[PDB]
Amino acid sequence: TEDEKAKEFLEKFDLEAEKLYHQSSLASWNYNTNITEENVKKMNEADREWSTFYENMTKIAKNYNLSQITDDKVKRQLQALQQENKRLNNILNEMSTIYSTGKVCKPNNPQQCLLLATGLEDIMQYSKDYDERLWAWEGWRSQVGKQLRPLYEKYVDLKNEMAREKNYEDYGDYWRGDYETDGKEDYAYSRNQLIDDVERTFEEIKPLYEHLHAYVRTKLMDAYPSRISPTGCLPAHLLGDMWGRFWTNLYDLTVPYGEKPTIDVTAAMINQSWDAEKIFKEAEKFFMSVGLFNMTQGFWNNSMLTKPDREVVCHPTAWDLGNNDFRIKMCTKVTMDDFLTAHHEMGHIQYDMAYAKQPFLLRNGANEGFHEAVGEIMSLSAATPKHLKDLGLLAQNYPEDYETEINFLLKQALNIVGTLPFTYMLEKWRWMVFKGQIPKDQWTKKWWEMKRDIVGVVEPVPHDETYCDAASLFHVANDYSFIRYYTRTIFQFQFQEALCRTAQHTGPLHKCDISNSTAAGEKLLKMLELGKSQPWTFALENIVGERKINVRPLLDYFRPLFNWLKEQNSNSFVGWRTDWSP
Amino acid sequence: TKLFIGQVPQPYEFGRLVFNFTKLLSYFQVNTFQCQKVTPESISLTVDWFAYRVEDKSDLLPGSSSDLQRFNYKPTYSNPTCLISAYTNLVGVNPTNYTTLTNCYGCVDKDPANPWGDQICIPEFVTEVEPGFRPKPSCARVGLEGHISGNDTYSAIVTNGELDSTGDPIWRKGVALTKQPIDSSRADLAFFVSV
Ligand SMILES: *[C@@H]1O[C@H](CO)[C@@H](O[C@@H]2O[C@H](CO)[C@@H](O[C@@H]3O[C@H](CO)[C@@H](O)[C@H](O)[C@@H]3O)[C@H](O)[C@H]2NC(C)=O)[C@H](O)[C@H]1NC(C)=O
Ligand SMILES: *[C@@H]1O[C@H](CO)[C@@H](O[C@@H]2O[C@H](CO)[C@@H](O)[C@H](O)[C@H]2NC(C)=O)[C@H](O)[C@H]1NC(C)=O
Ligand SMILES: *[C@@H]1O[C@H](CO)[C@@H](O)[C@H](O)[C@H]1NC(C)=O
Ligand SMILES: *[C@@H]1O[C@H](CO)[C@@H](O)[C@H](O)[C@H]1NC(C)=O
Ligand SMILES: *[C@@H]1O[C@H](CO)[C@@H](O)[C@H](O)[C@H]1NC(C)=O
Ligand SMILES: *[C@@H]1O[C@H](CO)[C@@H](O)[C@H](O)[C@H]1NC(C)=O
Ligand SMILES: *[C@@H]1O[C@H](CO)[C@@H](O)[C@H](O)[C@H]1NC(C)=O
Ligand SMILES: *[C@@H]1O[C@H](CO)[C@@H](O)[C@H](O)[C@H]1NC(C)=O
Ligand SMILES: *[C@@H]1O[C@H](CO)[C@@H](O)[C@H](O)[C@H]1NC(C)=O
Repeated sequence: TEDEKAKEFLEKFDLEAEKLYHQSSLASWNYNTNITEENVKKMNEADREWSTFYENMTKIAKNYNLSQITDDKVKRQLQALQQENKRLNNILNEMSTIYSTGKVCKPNNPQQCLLLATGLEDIMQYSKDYDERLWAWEGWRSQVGKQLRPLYEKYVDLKNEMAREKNYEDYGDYWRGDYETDGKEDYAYSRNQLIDDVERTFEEIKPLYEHLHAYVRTKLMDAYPSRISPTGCLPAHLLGDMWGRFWTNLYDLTVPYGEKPTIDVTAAMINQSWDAEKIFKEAEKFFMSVGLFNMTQGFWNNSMLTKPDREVVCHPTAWDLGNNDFRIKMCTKVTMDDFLTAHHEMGHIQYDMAYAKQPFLLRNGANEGFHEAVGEIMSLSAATPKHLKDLGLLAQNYPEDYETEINFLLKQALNIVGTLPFTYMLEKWRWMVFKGQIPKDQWTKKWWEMKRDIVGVVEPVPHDETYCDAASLFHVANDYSFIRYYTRTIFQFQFQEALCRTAQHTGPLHKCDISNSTAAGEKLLKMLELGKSQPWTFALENIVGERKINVRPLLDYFRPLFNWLKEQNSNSFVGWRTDWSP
Repeated sequence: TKLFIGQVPQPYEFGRLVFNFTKLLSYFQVNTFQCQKVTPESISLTVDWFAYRVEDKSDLLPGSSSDLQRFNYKPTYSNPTCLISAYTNLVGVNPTNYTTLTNCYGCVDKDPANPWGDQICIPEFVTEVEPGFRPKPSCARVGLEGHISGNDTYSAIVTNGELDSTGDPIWRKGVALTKQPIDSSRADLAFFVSV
């Protein structure tokens, strides 16, 4: 009989929820595409009304006995709602502020200080001076990282108390609940299962990373003579980044064939008189050819595809306003990055439209990594030489070249492969901290031991337990989970392989375009339409062919590069020793 | 009759010429006659022809997955087309053996400072024949060498007059396999006839 009550409750919830959601989202849109004092006020009051509504109906949902609900979709909708605070909010607000306003002052003039986004990021990206790079690196951690120590310690204790009140072992266990699902046979997924799968896939990547690491090492040894040992770890500050999250900026130092330029169609689009409207129209027909949705009349009216000439946020985003109202906000230029971004952002819209028929509470991605992975795969297809050629942007008789393929694959690897050990190590450290596996007074010690053993990166400067390197990163200081980036990358390749298989593509995986492939489109759509109505393992199977997490497709994608690296390292040490430091 | 005069080309260097079927059937003994998008009774016209054994005839058939149609010769057959597989004594001259390309893939230079030096070859960079076209000349040359080396499966890294986007030589690693005939006193030929 409670199955019936739950249903009428959810029906009433949806009727009010959609009305309040739409007006709240509209107010936010209006602010972002205008920015006025009047608009921020309207946004704030609109958000307030939705928030009070949602919380009031959460309390009601929690009065239902979930164990006696028969209809699984009703069960999941109830769960969407059902699933020391003052002190914690004070800690969280202070941590965010310290990060945001952090600056590094010059040693010979304390009155002149650089902020992260005003100069320090440019030093880490462009500087080739060992000592200038070290100043920015150590300065950031000394000035900001040492302020977040006592706050991160209080943060961890308070978060664990919260998680345990909700019957979790700790806050790390709480976070891993985002992958937990019910289901028959092996569709169910446990919270501790994520750990086994993450470690399992990591061990299969190592060989690729060790060769990539060795290659980069020999290039940096020339850039920085007598600074780097041929058998040791790489200095943290020489990776082209404040944290070493990506190796993207090392491309200019590592490029295999510097005389072999990559494809760039910026000039082609300029000569052919392209604009933002043209770019999005071309993206639209791409999605139609694979067999997905076309854009609605509202999309083409109320979107902001160009920067107005107001004060606006030009950051590319895909919006779902509610009531079949979809928009994109993006200050589009005619380059090549914005061309490919248009496909990324429209890919989000395709997903949002696909599950528009689901119950309000189930209108989301099956998993936190699914929504972004879909965007990425559509973007990759549109970047292939044959797509650019068929668009009339790349010369029809453009000469083939194998060296440029190696240059391309390495650039991709520096961003995609060189980041995976970072995500793995960072999240693993936090999990151990929350569990209590790492003692309060061994946080720094383990951070650097793990980083040297797992990533192969060594601290330029001796640090004691007054530093907090983890909290020197945005996501840690601002209380965000990080594992989503690890799983997203793996799913991205599982999706692309399955679609290129469906499309009957024979050749290197990096040269696959799913255009004119309705079969690939139909297979993709089947997964997109599910939203959160099913376990992500079920949704995964519908597009991949298997319900398990599989890193192999990633390793196959970069296989041509792996073979190249192996021969390049014939006379080099592969791997690293941790007994060396600068 | 011109196509029966002189020697018979290998699959990777198939002959092509452009211009009475019953008379042709009086030159050779046909084993298999099949047509795609055309009635055999009905068959400008063009013929693509090369030496190929009868025993491995399966490889000549449309829709088949084989090395022949991947690295040597693939018929697009956009025009209506017929396949004739037959054997005959040309004494032209009969083939001593049959050579087929089994693989070909691209190579990059180990040392960027020397485009003519040692190469690193990547198996994944597969170079396959485009329908109607001959194999690339850095692929076909390996087949030509394999047909004479004596090794029943010859492999080599070659370049043959084709340049990249900068003007440097394109190197490719090819693999050719040579098959010995069962009947040493006859030629086995494949003919692809299109309107
Ligand atoms: C397939 O048939 C061809 C002939 O149509 C065979 O080619 C012949 O192979 C022999 C043995 O290697 C060659 O003789 C050698 O010539 C070199 C000089 O290049 C000499 O140094 C050696 O001492 C020996 O005399 C012969 O010249 C060559 N025929 C031609 C026209 O070049 C081929 O070996 C056969 N393949 C297989 C697997 O049986
Ligand atoms: C940006 O916001 C301002 C408000 O700060 C909008 O200006 C109002 O426009 C309405 C008409 O729609 C007038 O009735 C109000 O009197 C105007 N108020 C002010 C203070 O000027 C402006 O139109 C908005 N711009 C866009 C593109 O929406
Ligand atoms: C919460 O919802 C119930 C529905 O019965 C309503 O009576 C109550 O007034 C609501 N409370 C608030 C603060 O909106
Ligand atoms: C109601 O909830 C309790 C847990 O508080 C559970 O033990 C009980 O079995 C539930 N009732 C039914 C009919 O499932
Ligand atoms: C395109 O390039 C050609 C030169 O090849 C030039 O003559 C022409 O004016 C250019 N058109 C535009 C729109 O830039
Ligand atoms: C695009 O969608 C609209 C929906 O109103 C439809 O009328 C139009 O025919 C569609 N065009 C194509 C090519 O599907
Ligand atoms: C879009 O704008 C045009 C202005 O030409 C208007 O006629 C049309 O009704 C609008 N459509 C929508 C969905 O707003
Ligand atoms: C898809 O096919 C159309 C012709 O029907 C062609 O114009 C377009 O470029 C193709 N897209 C690809 C292969 O990317
Ligand atoms: C010839 O055959 C031998 C034995 O298999 C092999 O070692 C050699 O590399 C081959 N040479 C060529 C050119 O294939």
